Amino acid sequence: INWASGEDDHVVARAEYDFAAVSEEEISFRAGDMLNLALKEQQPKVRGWLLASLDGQTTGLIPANYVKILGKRKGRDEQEAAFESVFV
Repeated sequence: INWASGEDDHVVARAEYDFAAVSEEEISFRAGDMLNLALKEQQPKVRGWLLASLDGQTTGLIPANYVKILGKRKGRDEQEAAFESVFV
């Protein structure tokens, strides 16, 4: 999964809050953690969730409003905007 590793273009986000997964579909993270997100083109429609990776291999759902979207980064609506904007 090349967006997860950052081999492909991907979105980067910073967790605002701690989050413990309650199902296997979800991934845990801590406030301040950096995650890679699928591009909007690869995002599933699950109200209140986004597809992300903490570890660069494992993917799952995180609550959209538990992270700050920082922008699109090249592979080696305030939120809709941030998904198309460039990461510094």
